[PDB]
Amino acid sequence: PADALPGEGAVREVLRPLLKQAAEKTAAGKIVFAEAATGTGKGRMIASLAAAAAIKGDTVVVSAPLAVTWQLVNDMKDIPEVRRVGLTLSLGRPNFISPQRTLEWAIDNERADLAAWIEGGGKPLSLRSMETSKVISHELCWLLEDALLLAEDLPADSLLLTSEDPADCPAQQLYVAMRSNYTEAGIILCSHFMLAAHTRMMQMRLSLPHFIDTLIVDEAHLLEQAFASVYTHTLRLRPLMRTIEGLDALKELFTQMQVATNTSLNVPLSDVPELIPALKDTVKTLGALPTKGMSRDARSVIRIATRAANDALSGHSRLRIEVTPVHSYPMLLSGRSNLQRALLGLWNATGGATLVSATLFTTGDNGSLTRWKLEVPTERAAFLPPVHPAWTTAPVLLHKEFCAHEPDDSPEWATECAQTIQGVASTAQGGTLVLCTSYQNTELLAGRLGAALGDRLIVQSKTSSAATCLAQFKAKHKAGIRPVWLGLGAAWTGIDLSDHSLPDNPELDRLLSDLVITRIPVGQNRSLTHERRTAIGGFRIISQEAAWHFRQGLGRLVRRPGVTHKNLWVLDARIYGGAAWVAPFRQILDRYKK
Amino acid sequence: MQIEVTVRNITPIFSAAPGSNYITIDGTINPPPGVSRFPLVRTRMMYVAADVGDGVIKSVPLQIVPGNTMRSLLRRTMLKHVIEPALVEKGNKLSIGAYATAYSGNATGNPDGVPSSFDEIATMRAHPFIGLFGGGPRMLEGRLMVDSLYPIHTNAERILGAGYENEMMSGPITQVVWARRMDPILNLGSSEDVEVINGGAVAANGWIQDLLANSKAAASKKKGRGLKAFNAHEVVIPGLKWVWRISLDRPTDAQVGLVLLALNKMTNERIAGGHSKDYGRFVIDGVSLNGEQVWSQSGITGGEQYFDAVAEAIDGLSSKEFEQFAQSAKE
Amino acid sequence: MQIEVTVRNITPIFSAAPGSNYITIDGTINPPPGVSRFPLVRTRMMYVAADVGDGVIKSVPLQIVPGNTMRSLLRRTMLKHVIEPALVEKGNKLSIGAYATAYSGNATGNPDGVPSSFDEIATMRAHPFIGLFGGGPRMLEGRLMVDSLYPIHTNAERILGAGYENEMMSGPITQVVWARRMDPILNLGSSEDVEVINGGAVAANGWIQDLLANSKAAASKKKNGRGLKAFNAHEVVIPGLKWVWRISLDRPTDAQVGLVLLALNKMTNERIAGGHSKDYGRFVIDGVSLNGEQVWSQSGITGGEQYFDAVAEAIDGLSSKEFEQFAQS
DNA sequence: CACCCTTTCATTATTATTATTATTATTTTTTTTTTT
DNA sequence: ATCAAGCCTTCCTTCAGGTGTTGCTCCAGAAAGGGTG
Repeated sequence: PADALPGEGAVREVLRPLLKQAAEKTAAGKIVFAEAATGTGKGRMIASLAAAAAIKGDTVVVSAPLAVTWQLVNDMKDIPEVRRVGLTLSLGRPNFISPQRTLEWAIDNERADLAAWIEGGGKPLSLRSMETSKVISHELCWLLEDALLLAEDLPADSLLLTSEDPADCPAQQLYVAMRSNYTEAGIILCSHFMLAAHTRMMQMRLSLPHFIDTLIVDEAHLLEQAFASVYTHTLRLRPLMRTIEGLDALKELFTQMQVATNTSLNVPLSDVPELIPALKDTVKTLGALPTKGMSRDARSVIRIATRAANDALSGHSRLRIEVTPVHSYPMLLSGRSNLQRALLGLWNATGGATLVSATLFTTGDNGSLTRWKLEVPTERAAFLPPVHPAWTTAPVLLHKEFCAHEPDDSPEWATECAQTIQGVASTAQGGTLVLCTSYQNTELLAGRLGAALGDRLIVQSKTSSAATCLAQFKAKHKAGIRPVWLGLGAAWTGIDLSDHSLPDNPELDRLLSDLVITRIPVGQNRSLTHERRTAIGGFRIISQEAAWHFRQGLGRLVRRPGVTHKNLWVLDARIYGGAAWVAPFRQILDRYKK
Repeated sequence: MQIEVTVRNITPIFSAAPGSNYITIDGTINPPPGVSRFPLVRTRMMYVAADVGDGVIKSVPLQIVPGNTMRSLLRRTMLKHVIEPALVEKGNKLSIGAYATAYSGNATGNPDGVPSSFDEIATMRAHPFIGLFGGGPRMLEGRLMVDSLYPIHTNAERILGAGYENEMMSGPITQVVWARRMDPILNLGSSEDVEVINGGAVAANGWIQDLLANSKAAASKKKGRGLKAFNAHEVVIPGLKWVWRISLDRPTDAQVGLVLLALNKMTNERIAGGHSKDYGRFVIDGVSLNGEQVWSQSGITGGEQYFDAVAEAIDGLSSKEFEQFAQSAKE
Repeated sequence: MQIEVTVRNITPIFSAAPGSNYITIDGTINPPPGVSRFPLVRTRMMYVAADVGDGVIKSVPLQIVPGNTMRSLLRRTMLKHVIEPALVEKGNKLSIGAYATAYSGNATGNPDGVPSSFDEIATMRAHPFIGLFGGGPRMLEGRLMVDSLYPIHTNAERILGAGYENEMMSGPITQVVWARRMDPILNLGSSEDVEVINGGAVAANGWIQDLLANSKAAASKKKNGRGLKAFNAHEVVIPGLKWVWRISLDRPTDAQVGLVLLALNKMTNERIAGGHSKDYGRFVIDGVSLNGEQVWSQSGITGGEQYFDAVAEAIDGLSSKEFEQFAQS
């Protein structure tokens, strides 16, 4: 490795040329579309790229999800170049805990360790907190995961730090003081959503530099969704209605929202039964209430509701109603389906950027879809050739057996698919995850497999999250019995099903022996921007995103090299029919054999 | 220079397709025979390999303007607005064969296969206009290379690589527009209306009797051509975004400057046809020079070296090069 | 050494075919005589034996570009993009036969059989460019083989026997594009339009009466100087179609593969099959598989650095004296 | 000298054509995240 | 606080047989001679 980049010695040999190409085109100012598999060690590459950009004198920003953040600061802790130029982490308000409210809760619920931790400054206790505090050289007090480690069942969102909290509390003081963290270091880690809040914060006119000389974004495919979350303002009616009790026009607003299975999807102002007089009355009745005597956690609810109402006031954003999983509560949303101005303002403030994710390219190096997700300028775009190693597909076991009934949410399909799932579970010598698309399909499978499989069945539903069933699946594999999982949603994309109780030996890794795809994941994204993009492009966008979700669901099997005897099953009957539109899901299927 | 220009047609585009096409009254193109059919003059269509569905790659019709057409249009704009103005403010003048060579490529048909001198080929390809349009009787290779006008459309996704996924249309893209052609003396109503016609009522009534006799002749033939002709023609719809790729294999800066000055005169020009119906008016909304966006609403505001090069080459323009271009070796 | 270049024609393909092909006003091709029929030069087409629809092979049309056109295009892209700049910087100039052997590969340097010594044969085949396109008087064997540009079509499906059933075209491949030249002395009409004419109004009117007399002479002839009006057709291959391109090097040197790779890098500014005015042959390279492994990037060829280094040393070592010794002696 | 240019010869004598055929219309219901 | 909680037939008719121009052009040969630098 002559003429080395900093930290390339800890980078895997397969991706060394992708590093060289990414560094060359990022130093040239282009926005690099880089695709690399999950077990290939992309964090080390981000570390090498940010280091090599940092020693040029560049203010380097690394945007990544918060779970990836600890690994990322660990891959860039000990190389000497970023030791010289410094590394800092940027956090918003929902990375901190409210000390007084959590004090009041710890006294109320008689939690001695939480109460003893907050009395004394709320010092960092988890290992990640103290080593990140050493790396940042800021004491990361009052963080959520230290509070959650002492009490996992704390009502987070009630104790989540708000903007209305007083200025004398140490948590808001620490957050406001650490808002200037980008001054004292050359590389700043943040979230996707922090970067998007920065971009809107540059659009409105501190959190991050006004110009980022080099920006590397890990887990790239979520970044666009981050913008779709920060430019969407939601009014929640029931917490407001409970807060005011502690107006009649908002009751009439709910009654008018009743009259308008698609309920006001992607419609800015074409339906106004009485929506805008009720909206103006809501704005004036919510903004003129006395701030004196209003509770310090209630004014946050008032402010977020008035911000949602004033986002719906402009008419520059769409409107969409949604309901909660818990009950049929009314939800009003003002999201935006055209994000070209915001993403263009992001890429104007970026000198050079690296597009990094496992899932960026549709076919080959075709990143035109993802360039059209995050509105990357084509003069600045560059779609580097991906890496797809053989060992991601070599341990995979492909079976020809499937369910001949197509999934149309029918009972006959659910009995036949349950019979095939019982066969897979019988031939399983370890954990099994079947991946259904819809809640209805999952409910039908559960009613057909619960009495058949006894304790072994795990169902994910409205009352069962993906993380709860994650810990449940790990608990059953710890107990020696072989669990079966009826997973959807986040079980498709973004779950680590590799054993961390077996770090050094991947040959005996047995958390997921069988992965089953019950249905091709068509129509699994219904965001406003993606529905607009579907309306522009047609079925090409839907089949493209379905292939992306299919490859993300297929990525759950292999997470590191060295595993063996991994079983893959697909039971959709369109896989084995002669239909042409399911043709892309052949060729990923063609990368396995026998 | 790889010039890419996007022009928004603000009226329909009618580059007529040769053929014998028909349409019923409802709007079905080329009906089965026996039904009452009216002649339809379709717009220019090319079949294009395109992505319908996913990997089901197919020849769909995409409605264009021919590259030969817009090439002729590019020649005429420069010739009308740059070349001949700068040729008649001085005393230079063109023979009729050399005007025919400057406009139609050649002064006549029947070209001489005797080739042309190497000093000659080099001097004509160094010319601002002749190197672009290398016609002549001894057939030059002109260095101007003009694309067909493509609508920024989902059927042209393979033609246009990236950067055009937004502002891109889909679906059906045309409209059949009908024309009546009403006989004028049927509209005649009074002695005041008829005074300009020689004889007045007698000539008008005589043409009426001619029309009814021709009607009996038509009824005899079914079971000399009048002025009632109700027909159709298919246009490309207005407001569509189109792309136009001018290509220049190693140009002189004056030559691409001539393209850019022509582009300056591109506004208030007609693309395809239908000159009576104002079809083919357009507005340029983009010009890119090696991919670099060089079009503002005022004008180019860029390509300055090519502009001063074509400026210096149009005061240096004279008729000697045109005349020795048009001179035939046999003639 | 096999290179598989898959390209996508941005503009149509028209490789003109011999023959006085005939077409009606509609799309009927070569009608029986006695009807109004029009001249037409179609694109190049051959009958290929395709195993389509059943177990037997049938002669189906398949419109492509000939491999001679493609070999010439590759030869000229190397010449203009690699041989021109590297040779020009050194200051070397080429003679009659040196240019004829480099650019045409023809024996016009001396039009008699050159007896070539084995040492000369070994070092000129070991030379990059003369290895690829030997010929002319020395009659040298070309290391480089160019297959013709085959479209990914049902008719070529057996030529592309494995790995090309996806993104594979079916049905009709060509379309008649009509072109009319017309008289521009018909398209005049203002006094400002005519002052630019030598002779002006009278000269234009004399052209008019000449065209009238020619029309009457032609009309009396039906029951040799022609005018300018000319309505004709040419059948073209539709754009957007993926074509394959097989480049086989028979035991090459490393500089030869580097030269082919630099040609494939810089080939984007050059065109296929002629049709220059209509700007036909515009294309973009989708992929390049070097012995089956994909090596093409959007910005050129990423990988094959030994090929790039070998051709870099070769084009630093490029001299016209090798071309002259290949030509004259 | 090599190269570069201009003009001689022949008299053939019908002329089938690929009759292939050419412009569309398919899904579908998630529940994230950790920002002001 | 409730009933009566719309009835019947209208449901197209001529005119529109489009016609003119375009209906291809070049070249694909090497001698041997004479006037040049």
